[PDB]
Amino acid sequence: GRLQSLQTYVTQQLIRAAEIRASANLAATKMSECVLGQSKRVDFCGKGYH
Amino acid sequence: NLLLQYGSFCTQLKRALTGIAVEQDKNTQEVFAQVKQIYKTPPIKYFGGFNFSQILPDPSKPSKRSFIEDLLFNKVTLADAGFIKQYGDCLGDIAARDLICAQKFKGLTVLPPLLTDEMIAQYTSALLAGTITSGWTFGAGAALQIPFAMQMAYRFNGIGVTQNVLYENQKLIANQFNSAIGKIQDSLSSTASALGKLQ
Amino acid sequence: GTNTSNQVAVLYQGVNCTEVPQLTPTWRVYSTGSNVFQTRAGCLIGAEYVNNSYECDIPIGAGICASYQTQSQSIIAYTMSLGAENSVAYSNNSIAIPTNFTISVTTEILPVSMTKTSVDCTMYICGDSTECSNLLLQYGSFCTQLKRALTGIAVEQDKNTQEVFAQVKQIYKTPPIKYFGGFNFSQILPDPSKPSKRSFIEDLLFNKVTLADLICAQKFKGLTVLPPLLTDEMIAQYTSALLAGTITSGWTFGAGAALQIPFAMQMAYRFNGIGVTQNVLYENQKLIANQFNSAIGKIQDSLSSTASALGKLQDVVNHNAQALNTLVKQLSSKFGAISSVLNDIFSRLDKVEAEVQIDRLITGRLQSLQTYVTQQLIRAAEIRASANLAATKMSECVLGQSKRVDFCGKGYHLMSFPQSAPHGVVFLHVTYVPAQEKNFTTAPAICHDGKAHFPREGVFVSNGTHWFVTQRNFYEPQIITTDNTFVSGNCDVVIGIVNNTVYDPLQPELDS
Amino acid sequence: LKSFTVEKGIYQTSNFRVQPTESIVRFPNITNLCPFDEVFNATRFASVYAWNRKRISNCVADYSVLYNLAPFFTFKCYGVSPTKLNDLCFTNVYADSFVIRGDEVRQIAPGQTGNIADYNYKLPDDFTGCVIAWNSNKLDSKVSGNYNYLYRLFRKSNLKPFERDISTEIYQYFPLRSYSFRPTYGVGHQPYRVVVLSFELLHAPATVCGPKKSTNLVKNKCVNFNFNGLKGTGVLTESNKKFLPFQQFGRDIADTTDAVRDPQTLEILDITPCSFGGVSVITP
Ligand SMILES: *[C@@H]1O[C@H](CO)[C@@H](O[C@@H]2O[C@H](CO)[C@@H](O[C@@H]3O[C@H](CO[C@H]4O[C@H](CO)[C@@H](O)[C@H](O)[C@@H]4O)[C@@H](O)[C@H](O[C@H]4O[C@H](CO)[C@@H](O)[C@H](O)[C@@H]4O)[C@@H]3O)[C@H](O)[C@H]2NC(C)=O)[C@H](O)[C@H]1NC(C)=O
Ligand SMILES: *[C@@H]1O[C@H](CO)[C@@H](O[C@@H]2O[C@H](CO)[C@@H](O[C@@H]3O[C@H](CO[C@H]4O[C@H](CO)[C@@H](O)[C@H](O)[C@@H]4O)[C@@H](O)[C@H](O[C@H]4O[C@H](CO)[C@@H](O)[C@H](O)[C@@H]4O)[C@@H]3O)[C@H](O)[C@H]2NC(C)=O)[C@H](O)[C@H]1NC(C)=O
Ligand SMILES: *[C@@H]1O[C@H](CO)[C@@H](O[C@@H]2O[C@H](CO)[C@@H](O[C@@H]3O[C@H](CO[C@H]4O[C@H](CO)[C@@H](O)[C@H](O)[C@@H]4O)[C@@H](O)[C@H](O[C@H]4O[C@H](CO)[C@@H](O)[C@H](O)[C@@H]4O)[C@@H]3O)[C@H](O)[C@H]2NC(C)=O)[C@H](O)[C@H]1NC(C)=O
Ligand SMILES: *[C@@H]1O[C@H](CO)[C@@H](O[C@@H]2O[C@H](CO)[C@@H](O[C@@H]3O[C@H](CO[C@H]4O[C@H](CO)[C@@H](O)[C@H](O)[C@@H]4O)[C@@H](O)[C@H](O[C@H]4O[C@H](CO)[C@@H](O)[C@H](O)[C@@H]4O)[C@@H]3O)[C@H](O)[C@H]2NC(C)=O)[C@H](O)[C@H]1NC(C)=O
Ligand SMILES: *[C@@H]1O[C@H](CO)[C@@H](O[C@@H]2O[C@H](CO)[C@@H](O[C@@H]3O[C@H](CO)[C@@H](O)[C@H](O)[C@@H]3O)[C@H](O)[C@H]2NC(C)=O)[C@H](O)[C@H]1NC(C)=O
Ligand SMILES: *[C@@H]1O[C@H](CO)[C@@H](O[C@@H]2O[C@H](CO)[C@@H](O[C@@H]3O[C@H](CO)[C@@H](O)[C@H](O)[C@@H]3O)[C@H](O)[C@H]2NC(C)=O)[C@H](O)[C@H]1NC(C)=O
Ligand SMILES: *[C@@H]1O[C@H](CO)[C@@H](O[C@@H]2O[C@H](CO)[C@@H](O[C@@H]3O[C@H](CO)[C@@H](O)[C@H](O)[C@@H]3O)[C@H](O)[C@H]2NC(C)=O)[C@H](O)[C@H]1NC(C)=O
Ligand SMILES: *[C@@H]1O[C@H](CO)[C@@H](O[C@@H]2O[C@H](CO)[C@@H](O)[C@H](O)[C@H]2NC(C)=O)[C@H](O)[C@H]1NC(C)=O
Ligand SMILES: *[C@@H]1O[C@H](CO)[C@@H](O[C@@H]2O[C@H](CO)[C@@H](O)[C@H](O)[C@H]2NC(C)=O)[C@H](O)[C@H]1NC(C)=O
Ligand SMILES: *[C@@H]1O[C@H](CO)[C@@H](O[C@@H]2O[C@H](CO)[C@@H](O)[C@H](O)[C@H]2NC(C)=O)[C@H](O)[C@H]1NC(C)=O
Ligand SMILES: *[C@@H]1O[C@H](CO)[C@@H](O)[C@H](O)[C@H]1NC(C)=O
Ligand SMILES: *[C@@H]1O[C@H](CO)[C@@H](O)[C@H](O)[C@H]1NC(C)=O
Ligand SMILES: *[C@@H]1O[C@H](CO)[C@@H](O)[C@H](O)[C@H]1NC(C)=O
Ligand SMILES: *[C@@H]1O[C@H](CO)[C@@H](O)[C@H](O)[C@H]1NC(C)=O
Repeated sequence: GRLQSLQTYVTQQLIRAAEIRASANLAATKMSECVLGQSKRVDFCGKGYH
Repeated sequence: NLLLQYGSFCTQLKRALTGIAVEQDKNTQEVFAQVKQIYKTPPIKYFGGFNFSQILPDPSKPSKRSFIEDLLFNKVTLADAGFIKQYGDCLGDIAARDLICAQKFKGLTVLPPLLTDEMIAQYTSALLAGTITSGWTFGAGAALQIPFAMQMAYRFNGIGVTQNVLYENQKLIANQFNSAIGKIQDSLSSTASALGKLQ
Repeated sequence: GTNTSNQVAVLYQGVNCTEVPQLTPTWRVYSTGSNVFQTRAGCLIGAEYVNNSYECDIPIGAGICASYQTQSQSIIAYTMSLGAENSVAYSNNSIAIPTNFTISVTTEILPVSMTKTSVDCTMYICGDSTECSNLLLQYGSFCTQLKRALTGIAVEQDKNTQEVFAQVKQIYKTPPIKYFGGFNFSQILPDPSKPSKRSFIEDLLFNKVTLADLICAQKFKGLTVLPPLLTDEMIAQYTSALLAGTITSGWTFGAGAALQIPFAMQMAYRFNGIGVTQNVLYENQKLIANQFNSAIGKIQDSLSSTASALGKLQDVVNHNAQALNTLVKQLSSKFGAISSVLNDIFSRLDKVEAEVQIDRLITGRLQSLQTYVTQQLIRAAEIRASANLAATKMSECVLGQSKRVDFCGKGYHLMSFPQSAPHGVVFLHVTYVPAQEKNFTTAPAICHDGKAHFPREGVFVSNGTHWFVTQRNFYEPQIITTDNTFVSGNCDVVIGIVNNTVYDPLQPELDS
Repeated sequence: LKSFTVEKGIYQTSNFRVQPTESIVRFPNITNLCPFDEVFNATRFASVYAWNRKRISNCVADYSVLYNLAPFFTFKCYGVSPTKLNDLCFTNVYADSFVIRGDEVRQIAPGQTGNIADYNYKLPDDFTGCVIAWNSNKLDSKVSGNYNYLYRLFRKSNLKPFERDISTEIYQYFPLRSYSFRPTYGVGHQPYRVVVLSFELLHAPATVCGPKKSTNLVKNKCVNFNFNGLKGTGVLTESNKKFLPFQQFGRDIADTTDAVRDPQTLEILDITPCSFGGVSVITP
């Protein structure tokens, strides 16, 4: 029972880690394309002309 | 002795948690460590009328964070998580019952991050200084210095507005930017529920 | 590494240094040492803390790293260094313009697909046993959904490879004359000498991955590896078609039919796409070709020397084997039964009480198989998320020219070339980097006759006496005339305006 | 698919395995019989001190002779079910034959505490073996008590299991007592002949096998095999593995026997499981 209880926590941590990694990749892309240069993608960095 | 017969479950759970713990530091290094050199602003803080005193670092603070970064750190009630609480009076019965001491007794610990906040603040300071004093030139090669009004006129020229508009309305543009920065400061000070995505 | 030395530091995590020194570990020499140091992570014993700035070698935590240095070789601990300190010389009327450039070809490695596996439930769980196979029917339909999940992953891997590589409709090929404007492409074009028509760099990338007796041992356990749908020759043909289309037609083979164009004119239009005028290439074509050939040779030397850059693919080889070797090694576990061999339980116990022992083994092996399937599903999701990015980079950088900052190499993007690799793709990104800076005095506009003159494109600069207008990304001074400037308003509004004479080209034509 | 209509595609349906043809029984060819008749039919049993530790090896053990005897009280076995004892083979079988009053027969067990159970000899917790009892009032019980047998009542230290520590000194009262076996006593005060059989299930070349008959050897074919109780199905080929002379079995990564030594000839056989795989149906 306790081993199953630990495995469920490890699996949920893996899923949340994948979601956090997707958000971190998006944050890295937003830092590269908007802080380090001007962006022409519509509504990628703020509403309006960036 | 009975758990030794169940096999290699503990090794693969420790391997998965070690992979997650390495991946978090890789995420932080991927996001913030994009600059090569730690740029710093010149001691004179005139940038064509634009006011960056609320996002540039404050030397009076011991953590060397800006005003808006101080508000962002105050709005999130981050737990100590036990890497701060390494003291041995967690073992002794003091104060009240604590969840961190209980889960430390249960075998569930929390490792500290590799990059402290005093280094993340230095990365954001370097990125702000490079963006202010060089524009987009520090992303490709060396940091080419440029006046900030000419940089902002080139930012207008990038979006299909001719650059005479800025040189005729620079004072109004700077006042609108300062008013918007003050509005962000008031919005972050008044409302504490804006950072729920981190919470 | 044990290849280098045998000295060891010990980090006691979350322990104050006045409380660490009975003990469960038998060894105690690294608990009462003379190099006790206190960090936020714990107590570090065995490494001397030196207060110098170095980059992180072995990460400890809280800004503290460790390394092995001749401080006489010993393990040292330090605070990690963020980078070199710089200060941009900002001023009200000072600009820095590059007078020279360089062409840099970098390497980006992306995983695309992983190993497709199939698991037989009955041979893995029971193994040549009849009564266990009869007892396994009471557990429902777990084997069907495990097989369905593995079949979905196996289809998804071929979908990933088809999505990444098969973005071209016709297999293009280069003409036998190989003069592409002075650029040397012999190290990425296919070689007919090899039986599998791959390039030099593709052969080096295939040799630098140790892609796989272990396979015969895990074959007997019901664990098989399915072959991929597209062989490596077909992937090499796709990369050859993409390379030939990009070389002989530019971006025009992505929007429709391929339109031929000389490589010098195409690469001049690549310069024109990033804000540099096309006469720069037509004046420095020999230098640009020499720099491109030198960068290709540097990539060849780097790939022949060091193989540690391909680890993003090597983990795809590793995690698909280390997860299998665990699954075999969990057949030795007893899970509270009397033996890990079912035939001994059958031949030593009667049917009343043997099934109680066999049920624990069945439940443990079923739990292990479900754990393997769950980790395979998570890893397949990660591999698909990488393959979508690889397909996007192939569509937007090989088949075009991207304006996104740092998407395809550091610098202003010019070209990209795809290469196959074991379970992945390798992009050679050809980018433009400004090289030789120079200081100049600038101004926003110029008063000619009481009216402001703004440049159309370029920067007003001064060399001390005269005023010129240049490009932003390359130093090319020119006489400020009415052709390259436009008039807007008077001189009383612009802050920082200066006085200079704006030339009129029409006036010498009236003097004829 | 649980459907009456199959669409176009390739579907994985089942798995094929090569079924075995012949069944092979293989055993060593010893013909000697056990000294069991020298144990249960002993004219006078020993006490707990002499303990009658008897080694049994190189025998063809027939436990059904104990099944053909009606006078048996208990046949209680740990690790191995008693009905399958003819289908196994054992390395060395140790018999302990003794006489104890019926109240303390239940005391002698692994993990059970008592006077005789602790002060004379324990049974270890990993005891794979059997205990057999019989109420023998005809020979052990004598008129006006049987004072030959002598047993402990007090001992300073709990003994390690299977020990022969014998001491007759007066402890800190004489700690030895004669039970005075009489035929007119109650059921709990009757003598019992108890024989404990302990077998070692090891990887050593075993000698005490069952009454099974060995068959011929079939090589390079999918056959069912039985090597000294080790049952399986596979192909037995000639192996070039250099077995050391003390070694008998060879094992894989997953603790499965993949190389065996024959108990009649001294050759080494490599066991490979029969050919198998999946079956896919390609249909429109
Ligand atoms: C760019 O923007 C910044 C920020 O707006 C301008 O800098 C000045 O910033 C301060 C606040 O940071 C403005 O307010 C003044 O604060 C003084 C200091 O007290 C505060 O700060 C300390 C920490 O330094 C806190 O601990 C403390 O609790 C306070 O929060 C006050 O003494 C001032 O009061 C004076 O003015 C008010 C005006 O109503 C009078 O009523 C008072 O009697 C008193 O005379 C004041 O509140 C300050 O206004 C900002 N300066 C200016 C000129 O606006 C930069 O100037 C700006 N730069 C540019 C180029 O635009
Ligand atoms: C495009 O839109 C903008 C608004 O975003 C117009 O700009 C001006 O905007 C401000 C509001 O932000 C208007 O009023 C301001 O009032 C402040 C207080 O002044 C009082 O007294 C004056 C004189 O009696 C009154 O007119 C005023 O209503 C107040 O009662 C002043 O401090 C303001 O000055 C600020 O703006 C000017 C630019 O206008 C800057 O140069 C200054 O540095 C300072 O930041 C201002 O007076 C104001 O009415 C708006 N301007 C006009 C002309 O109406 C733009 O004008 C508008 N553009 C066009 C083409 O419509
Ligand atoms: C912008 O930046 C680029 C590089 O980033 C510069 O290109 C280099 O320019 C220098 C100077 O003009 C070149 O150096 C000289 O090369 C001569 C021959 O060049 C050929 O051979 C080299 C290999 O040696 C090839 O790589 C090259 O492509 C040519 O085919 C040599 O004869 C020179 O030697 C002389 O100087 C040395 C000291 O340096 C003495 O020891 C010798 O005795 C001799 O007197 C010299 O080495 C260099 O080759 C160029 N590189 C490339 C790749 O072409 C641009 O000049 C620069 N532009 C501006 C405007 O600054
Ligand atoms: C780039 O070029 C521009 C224009 O060429 C320079 O800007 C100014 O240019 C004017 C002349 O071109 C300089 O001269 C001054 O003109 C002022 C404006 O004249 C009006 O007002 C007078 C009455 O004062 C009327 O008679 C006339 O018709 C106009 O309506 C005058 O006010 C100045 O008078 C000076 O002398 C009197 C005494 O007679 C003093 O009392 C005054 O205080 C003043 O000193 C003068 O004639 C003017 O100097 C220029 N401006 C500046 C700031 O220098 C730019 O200067 C030039 N750029 C650079 C970098 O030099
Ligand atoms: C473009 O011009 C700027 C402005 O001068 C240059 O920045 C600064 O250049 C000086 C000259 O060597 C650097 O040295 C410093 O000199 C001062 C005054 O002599 C001295 O007090 C200092 O101790 C130091 O030695 C200085 O580091 C440099 N940067 C700053 C922030 O001041 C710049 O180098 C020029 N760029 C090119 C490409 O010429
Ligand atoms: C484009 O680059 C390739 C290599 O990256 C050039 O191929 C090389 O050409 C040289 C001379 O034509 C060949 O000759 C010699 O080989 C010996 C070894 O056999 C070596 O020691 C010499 O230094 C010399 O390189 C060389 O074998 C050949 N290399 C390969 C791999 O084929 C090619 O010439 C370049 N194209 C142009 C147009 O410059
Ligand atoms: C101790 O002595 C007794 C008495 O002799 C043994 O019991 C007898 O053992 C034989 C085995 O040789 C049993 O088998 C056969 O039974 C059939 C049918 O009864 C008979 O026709 C055969 O001639 C043969 O006797 C026999 O059933 C069994 N019991 C009796 C009452 O004769 C015993 O095996 C000896 N050993 C031990 C360890 O107890
Ligand atoms: C963890 O270790 C530190 C360092 O030895 C302890 O800090 C000392 O605490 C004592 C009593 O609290 C003070 O008298 C010393 O001056 C402290 N030293 C320093 C350098 O600050 C700390 O108390 C330890 N933690 C616990 C729970 O005992
Ligand atoms: C350990 O690192 C060395 C390089 O530092 C590797 O190469 C050896 O280098 C030594 C030093 O000259 C030579 O004497 C040897 O002949 C080299 N080869 C070998 C096989 O030792 C070495 O391969 C590395 N070893 C491991 C196990 O990684
Ligand atoms: C009975 O077993 C013995 C040995 O346990 C056999 O005797 C010899 O066994 C060795 C073992 O490799 C063989 O090489 C010899 O050829 C055997 N000798 C003879 C004369 O065959 C003996 O053969 C076995 N008897 C039966 C009937 O199986
Ligand atoms: C010009 O530069 C000086 C010093 O760098 C600064 O104090 C001033 O604010 C700047 N702007 C103007 C308009 O003088
Ligand atoms: C750095 O370390 C040396 C020796 O460990 C010491 O003498 C010196 O005071 C230290 N300096 C600082 C700033 O900590
Ligand atoms: C500036 O350039 C002009 C035109 O090339 C030249 O005549 C003048 O001498 C230059 N001035 C300096 C200080 O180099
Ligand atoms: C056996 O062990 C006991 C205690 O473990 C010890 O006192 C005794 O001397 C040993 N030897 C004999 C012969 O009993």
